[PDB]
Amino acid sequence: RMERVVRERMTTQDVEAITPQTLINIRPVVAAIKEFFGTSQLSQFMDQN
Amino acid sequence: EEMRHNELSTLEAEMAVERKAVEDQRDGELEARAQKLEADLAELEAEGAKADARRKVRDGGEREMRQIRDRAQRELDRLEDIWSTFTKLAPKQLIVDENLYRELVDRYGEYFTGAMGAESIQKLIENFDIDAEAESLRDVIRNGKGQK
Amino acid sequence: GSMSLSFSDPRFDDVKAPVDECKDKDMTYAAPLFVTAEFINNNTGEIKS
Amino acid sequence: FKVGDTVVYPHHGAALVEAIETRTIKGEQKEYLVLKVAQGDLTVRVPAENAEYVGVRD
DNA sequence: CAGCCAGGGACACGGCGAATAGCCATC
RNA sequence: GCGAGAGGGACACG
DNA sequence: GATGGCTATTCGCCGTGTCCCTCTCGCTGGCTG
Repeated sequence: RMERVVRERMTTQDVEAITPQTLINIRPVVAAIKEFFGTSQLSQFMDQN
Repeated sequence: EEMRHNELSTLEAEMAVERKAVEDQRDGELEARAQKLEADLAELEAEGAKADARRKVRDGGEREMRQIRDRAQRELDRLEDIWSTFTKLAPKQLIVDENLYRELVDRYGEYFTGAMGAESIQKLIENFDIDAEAESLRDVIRNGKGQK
Repeated sequence: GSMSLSFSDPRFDDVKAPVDECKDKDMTYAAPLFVTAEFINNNTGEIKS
Repeated sequence: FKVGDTVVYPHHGAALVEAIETRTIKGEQKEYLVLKVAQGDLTVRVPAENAEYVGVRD
């Protein structure tokens, strides 16, 4: 998803005037991590008694 | 269909004038083609050329004749489609090819009603006799047989 | 094909807070992730990291 | 441009050049000037032949 | 950037019922 | 004071 | 050659037990100062 976003915003941004820090949008990756660890069918609540 | 009945000859006669006019256009194109082929003839026979060269200019002119008369045939087919639709413009039927329908309505805006969408289904329901079709189905069940 | 972007050097920092502290304070026990980029240009030629 | 001389690379601005690298691409060793701006936090590497074309200047 | 707005495909089976597909018959 | 997901208990061997 | 008209094949639609306990999470994007 992040690669989709970065390649799409590459066109709009003018060349020789932008940086990878300005290209990479990290919201989708952290969102994917969060939605895996939370509310997923394998990140099960720990069964410790 | 009322208008349909009568126009069944007047509209066809005007349409037949269309057929004649477009066929005359076709044969005029073919005559121009034959004239340009005679051009090819004399030109190549004189213009420094090879035997097969003038053979092939003749062949190309023949091919041009062929494509002209073919286009004429295709537009004649299109005419036939218009007349087949209007003659067989039975109600409660589906007409594909939006371009076709536009042709009909601009040429035959009257003589029928056409629509598309839910409101078309509404109109079909309004102009639809329950008793007539019920009696028809009673006849079919009483007399028919099989899948029907 | 006028440019390209690449990644490398996946590095993990030390965890922000220890295990019991994270369990108590509703904090997710995570560590920051740092990845080095390389934004190569072709029309003019330069790589950005 | 020489090592240790502060240079202006637009649009970012001031930066400090670390060294000249001769890494090979297509079998040719290129004068890879490598330059760093603290604010941008970006390693700008360019051949010295086309340095003026990109616009880097003192 | 946030209040307040709003706008891209995976292991199931079994049975029932309708719409075709393919093939022999006749005008 | 709803939905999804996960785990779990109870359910004839003549 | 097309409508009838019979058998076969796809292809959708419908269904597939009851009761209870616990836990955790709940969609994404733009204007603008």
